[PDB]
Amino acid sequence: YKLICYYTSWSQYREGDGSCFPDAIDPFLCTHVIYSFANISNNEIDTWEWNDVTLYDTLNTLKNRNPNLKTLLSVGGWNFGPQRFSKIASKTQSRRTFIKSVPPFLRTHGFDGLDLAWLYPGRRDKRHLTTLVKEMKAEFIREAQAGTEQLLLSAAVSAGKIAIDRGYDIAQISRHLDFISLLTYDFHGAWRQTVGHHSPLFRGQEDASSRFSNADYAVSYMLRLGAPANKLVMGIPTFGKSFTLASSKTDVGAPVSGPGIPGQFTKEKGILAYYEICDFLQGATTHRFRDQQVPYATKGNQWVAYDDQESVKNKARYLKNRQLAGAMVWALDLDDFRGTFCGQNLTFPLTSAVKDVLARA
Ligand SMILES: *[C@@H]1O[C@H](CO)[C@@H](O[C@@H]2O[C@H](CO)[C@@H](O)[C@H](O)[C@H]2NC(C)=O)[C@H](O)[C@H]1NC(C)=O
Repeated sequence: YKLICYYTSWSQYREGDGSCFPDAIDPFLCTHVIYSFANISNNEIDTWEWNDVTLYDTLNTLKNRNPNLKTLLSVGGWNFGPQRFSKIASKTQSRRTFIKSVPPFLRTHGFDGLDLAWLYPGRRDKRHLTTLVKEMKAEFIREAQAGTEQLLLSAAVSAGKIAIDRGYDIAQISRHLDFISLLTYDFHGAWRQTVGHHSPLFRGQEDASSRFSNADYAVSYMLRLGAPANKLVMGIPTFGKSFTLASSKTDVGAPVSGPGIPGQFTKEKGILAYYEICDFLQGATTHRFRDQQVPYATKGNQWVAYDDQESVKNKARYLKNRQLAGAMVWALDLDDFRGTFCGQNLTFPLTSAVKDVLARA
């Protein structure tokens, strides 16, 4: 059982305790850590922050304590135009150039693999996505000839029925990637003038206009399209989505007037880090969609949908009963990495909850 954990660069700039560096990652916690979003320039992989080579270095030193730990660099991200990916993948010259530039970048900075986070390819991109992965992997194989451990290749895919069918030839890329991370946590977000939970586990017999909007359907589905379970990794959130209530309605379907107010540390409407939620929770009313197995809090005119140790251990058992390759946790830096915000004196509480479940049978 794999536990792939993302670490975002931009989490270093956060003020107060919010600040986080590779520096603060428990080396034995995850099996795979991923540095979040490298860039591409002149059709070549490349850095993003002014200090990535230092942080890269910082992260890969963890491997000196846990020789089994593995690391990867992710490409793309949300602040990276898909157009950009698209343009690079459509021209066999741009693509082959980008590709041939990856292995040496990684070898240089100590990485064991590359992670493609092309955030949402379109109908006109399937054909090339399949290529990129193919050739990319063909390169990675041609280079192990150099007498060094073959590089890993993974992709972060969406979990939206329509998004998938639109730009993913799962059947194909499934035999080239080393593993696939399903983004099972973006089944909502304010552009729905109503409240709702973004990372539910089950459809929950009560509302289906979004039957295909839950981890369960997402997995059943990928499996049918052809992706073997031993390469599928379920994504688990470590943040929560927030909305500003438009009325005194808290119950299912309440009207929303816009996203939630920013967190004292993550400063960003719509989102809250777990350790911020921990602070939010005091004086909040906690409820739980029993049907879907996930909680949600409420305070004043703030409605927050999030995952707690329970819901998280819950999903963890799920991937297990479906015999998947493992779990994926978005944002090590959004969890309580200091272990000083959420009651219990435990560091990385959520990520740990998953690890303990997977650690069993
Ligand atoms: C990622 O690399 C791209 C491409 O080199 C950078 O985008 C360039 O921005 C430069 C300088 O800011 C502009 O003059 C070019 O017009 C941009 N080209 C494109 C395709 O946008 C981008 O700034 C880099 N991003 C980071 C974070 O380093």
